[PDB]
Amino acid sequence: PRAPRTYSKTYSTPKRPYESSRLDAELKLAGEFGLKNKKEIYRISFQLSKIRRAARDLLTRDEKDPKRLFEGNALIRRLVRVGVLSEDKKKLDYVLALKVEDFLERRLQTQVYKLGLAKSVHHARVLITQRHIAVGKQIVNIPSFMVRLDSEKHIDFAPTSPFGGARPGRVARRNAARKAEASGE
Amino acid sequence: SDAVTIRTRKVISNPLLARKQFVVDVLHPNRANVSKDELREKLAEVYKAEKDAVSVFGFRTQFGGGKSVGFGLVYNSVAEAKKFEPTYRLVRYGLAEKVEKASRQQRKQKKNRDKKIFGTGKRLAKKVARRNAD
Amino acid sequence: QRQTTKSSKRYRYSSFKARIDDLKIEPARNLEKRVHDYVESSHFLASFDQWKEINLSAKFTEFAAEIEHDVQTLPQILYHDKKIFNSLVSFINFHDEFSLQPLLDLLAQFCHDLGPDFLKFYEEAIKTLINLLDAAIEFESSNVFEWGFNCLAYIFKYLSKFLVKKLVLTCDLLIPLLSHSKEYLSRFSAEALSFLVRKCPVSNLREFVRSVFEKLEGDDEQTNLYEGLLILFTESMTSTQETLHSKAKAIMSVLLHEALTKSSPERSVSLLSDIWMNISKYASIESLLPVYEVMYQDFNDSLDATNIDRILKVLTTIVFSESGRKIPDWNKITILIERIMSQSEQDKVAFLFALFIRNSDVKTLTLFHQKLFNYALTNISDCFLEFFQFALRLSYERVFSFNGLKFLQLFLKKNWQSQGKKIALFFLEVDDKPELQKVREVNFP
Amino acid sequence: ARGPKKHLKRLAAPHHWLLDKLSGCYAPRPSAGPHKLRESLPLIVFLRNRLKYALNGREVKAILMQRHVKVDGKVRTDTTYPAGFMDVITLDATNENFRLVYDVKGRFAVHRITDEEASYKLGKVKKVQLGKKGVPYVVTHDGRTIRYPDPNIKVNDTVKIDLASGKITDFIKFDAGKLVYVTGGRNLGRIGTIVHKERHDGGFDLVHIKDSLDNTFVTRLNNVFVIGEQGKPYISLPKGKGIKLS
Amino acid sequence: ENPADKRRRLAKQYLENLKSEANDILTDIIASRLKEDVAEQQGRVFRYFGDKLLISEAKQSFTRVGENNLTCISCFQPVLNKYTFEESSNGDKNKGRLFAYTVSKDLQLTKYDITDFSKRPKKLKYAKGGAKYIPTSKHEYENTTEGHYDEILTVAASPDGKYVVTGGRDRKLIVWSTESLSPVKVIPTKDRRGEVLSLA
RNA sequence: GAAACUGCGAAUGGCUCAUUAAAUCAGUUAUCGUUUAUUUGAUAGUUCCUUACAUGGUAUAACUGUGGUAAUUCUAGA
Repeated sequence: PRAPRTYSKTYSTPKRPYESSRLDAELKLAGEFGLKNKKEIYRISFQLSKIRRAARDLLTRDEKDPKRLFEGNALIRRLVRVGVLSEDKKKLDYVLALKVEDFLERRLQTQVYKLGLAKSVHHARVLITQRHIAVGKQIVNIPSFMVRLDSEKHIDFAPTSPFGGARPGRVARRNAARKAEASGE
Repeated sequence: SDAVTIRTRKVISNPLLARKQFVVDVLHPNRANVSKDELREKLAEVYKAEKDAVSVFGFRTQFGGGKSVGFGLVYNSVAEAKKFEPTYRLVRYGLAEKVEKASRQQRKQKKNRDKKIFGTGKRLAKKVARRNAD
Repeated sequence: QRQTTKSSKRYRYSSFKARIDDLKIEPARNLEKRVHDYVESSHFLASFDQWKEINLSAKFTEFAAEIEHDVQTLPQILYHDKKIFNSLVSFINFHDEFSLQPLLDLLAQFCHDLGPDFLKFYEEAIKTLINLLDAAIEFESSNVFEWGFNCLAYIFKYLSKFLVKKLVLTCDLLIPLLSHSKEYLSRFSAEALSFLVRKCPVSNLREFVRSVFEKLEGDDEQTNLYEGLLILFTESMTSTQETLHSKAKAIMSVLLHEALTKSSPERSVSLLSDIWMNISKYASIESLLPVYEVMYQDFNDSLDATNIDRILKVLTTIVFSESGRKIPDWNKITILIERIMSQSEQDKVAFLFALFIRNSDVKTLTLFHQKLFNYALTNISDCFLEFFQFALRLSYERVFSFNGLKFLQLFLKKNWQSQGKKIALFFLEVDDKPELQKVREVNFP
Repeated sequence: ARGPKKHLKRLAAPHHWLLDKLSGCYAPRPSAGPHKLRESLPLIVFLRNRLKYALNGREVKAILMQRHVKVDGKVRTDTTYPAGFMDVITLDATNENFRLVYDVKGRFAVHRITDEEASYKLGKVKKVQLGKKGVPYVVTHDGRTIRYPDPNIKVNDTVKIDLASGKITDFIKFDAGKLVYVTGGRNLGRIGTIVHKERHDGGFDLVHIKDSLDNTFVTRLNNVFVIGEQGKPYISLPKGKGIKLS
Repeated sequence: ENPADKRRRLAKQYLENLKSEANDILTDIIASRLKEDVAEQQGRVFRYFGDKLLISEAKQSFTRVGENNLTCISCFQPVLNKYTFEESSNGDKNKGRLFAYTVSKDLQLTKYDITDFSKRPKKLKYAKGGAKYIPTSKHEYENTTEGHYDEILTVAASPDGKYVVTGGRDRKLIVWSTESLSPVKVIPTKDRRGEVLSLA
């Protein structure tokens, strides 16, 4: 006796698990994008599979069908604002041409590494979770964050970081205390 | 350096319960979590009412700090504050008193026993006294 | 039996008359974070903004429209005073309960800003206030009364000096409210005028008290104005928590003088009696003392005139008030008694000695009883029996431990042929009471 | 179940109250009164959930007991009073009158209302009979009984009612070409003019209605409610004026 | 003796002045003047001298300055308050002394008097930054040396006349007390590329 | 304001799925075939009619007091 929350699984293991072309596919993806889990890859794979099934059904509908027009325009603007789809390809056909690398390229850790706040994809991952990179005004410590367009313009170091702001971290000021004390003695 | 800001939004003047009810934004950078006492002091300064009339509650600090958001009430007179505020929030502010009461278990147990006694009981007390005394 | 052991609960009922009887007036006795006293870009404008945010009513919304367009700054007030005042009075005359708290509040503040220029509106400001108060009676609202009389109190507070200088006109303006045929109108209007009179200095106070007593002879038939003055003066003197103050003693002096004047009304003397009764009941003796010395000194100043019965009146009041626990010095009282006896060289007289016997101290009765009874048998001859029965009924054992029997005997010896009927009536009365055994065993001529 | 129910779950509520599905387990079951269970708005759902003048049930009870709220001129202190349709709820300390009328989306829309319009109320004449001692009476759509009506007031009509006196100022006959408000089913909230009344004997009469953009729909007589003549409604219509668009 | 009475006195003096000036103009009007003095905070343009100006006869005057590449300027003008009635300026020597402050890439702050609209801006006082204020850490939040060491870029004079505040490429922001030009407080912008580009 | 009488609630809630295969239940009807506390709206001069209405009557509780039983939310007599 209350109303039950709605939950939902966010991924789905692919059809035939062990298939060497896909094993190497996941290897290349995880390596070049800094991921850690066939589960993260499957999360993106599931999202995109759902998207493309939506688009395909709309295509099979008739041109100018009201349902197609409404839902399709919604989907296209959602992807364009996510940044996956370029402006000039506002068509459900390019939606069908999307891919997993596009979604991973939108993830946050990739965007840090690209914009240069980090030196490697793993440096970037660590920073994000270390609470060093704030989007706009708001610290973000989720590496999967899918920056939008203007947001990817606004990423920076957080005003609390020893890197973009306040007093240096504990190791640095402990070392400083050590050196000042040793100079005193 | 450290300059707390108090600002209000969504002010709704509710004269039914004789108050103004609004939403408070507190900007604290390089600081944690401004106190409700200081919030009430400064809100009273701004709204020209008495710290006994002002009341705030429900303050949540956003992820990353520097800003917390809450709800606030500013009653028309300390009279109406005492008239309408809940006992618990008055108790928090020290306007009312904490009542002492037993636990729920003791209360319900005393209730059941007294349910088992009819009348005023004092003749029962005398009767058991003498029945033992025999 | 007023509600005295509060119920545990939180929302009681409190009917209208209960609220009003619990209501009082003084704001300085009251206190809180007053907005206008707080912020200072202009008092009227301060209250005006607070209220525009707080009050959401048709009349005040209209009024706020017009005036917020006009006023925003003190020079603008000073320039456009009349238009603002007419607007306020227009709405107050509209008499709308939801808008009156802001309208009256703004009126008080408007005077506060405009002080010594407000007098040219003062008269019809007050007219509008009294009309509002009677209409409020019609549509009972204790909140309305609280607001209205506080507006009056504040207007007096802000225009203290000028009103004090021209005091009596204020009393003429308020006399509808003062003598109004409703307890609480009398009560509240008198409390406001009480603040003002206590503020007033001595000379204008003398003029005022003369004028008001002659007004009392004007409304000799009326009693309402009478207790209106009663409650006014008594509050003006007792204003503090348990202790009247220096202005109160000056008030007592001026009233006592202007009642002892031979042109003063004897009903006014009764009024002073009542005031003293209330003060004696209220304050404590240590506080009362300077009043006592002032009164004794004033009696010593002017006891010697045809006002002797008047002095009797006031002194009977003093002795009866409550008791010796408020009486400082029965010895001084005795000095006054014998001095008045010498000056006299009647019924009030018997009443006075009876109260003296009942209420005075044994250590003074020891050395004054003899002269007291001699005074009785000398001056109040025919009434002495009146007296002695009255004393018996008040407190017999005091005279019995003292010499009731011997003085009764000697009175019988001195005179029996004038009022033997009265003597018989007295004895007829006293036979039944079993506490009068000594009176049964007195002797006869 | 052996008697009347006194509780209402939260999922089981009327949907048009817009009650969140997590704040609790129970919804205000509206007390018995003028309007039916499912087409009424209780005073707590109106004072707390719509007006946001309260934050609690205990705040709503404080307001009512302080005696501010009047539902059709009379002061109502029941916190689950079933305020219904075409109702007038006045909050004087705020100087507001509210006609409760439907929004296009189906839900009750607040409709701010002036004093001279809060003075009256429309009611759908719904049962005309001959009462005891031979006085005839009308029964409107919110319980109200009104005696000595005009003889020309027939079932399914509208009567404009002075609230201050419980009397009938005037009326409107149910004929084609009047303006119609709709109160049930898929189209509720849609105002149009009444084109045809297809009448079945023993079944349900249907009505064909046509809104200002000449879009036609078919509803039941149970759900039609006559408002005013063409182009002039007797009440003030909420914004959008009952036009469903894309 | 009372604050309310004092405010009444000042206001009535204001009215005496207004009536005298209205008579002067003569040789509605008072309400209009009061309404304008109000009308400042309602933000609609009211000051409509758009065409009363005499541009062709405007009197022009250059005044050379020593340092090179003046970057920016800020002028301070005392007004008279309308809530109270004292003045805008701070001290009592001033009594309506119009000031100007110029900041130059050469790291110079220069205050001039421009009170007289017929003589050249007179160079009252100045303060020059330079290299001796370079921070010894150079690599932290704290940047708080009491002077500029690079390219002062904007200046703004406080409307109450007590301070003037300058900022530039050194990523600092310094408030000076006006009279002695003395640096009273320094606030870093605490960002590696947080250069101040404008002040208002 | 304890006790007790009077009024109201205790028929809702919560729990389980044993029974039940045109039964339940689902959608759809009818009551011109019936009861309805409550809510809400209306609604009750009867002037007279042969020999207290400034307001009839008796009880009972709690209580005082006398008791019974191993014992219960037992209860007797006055």
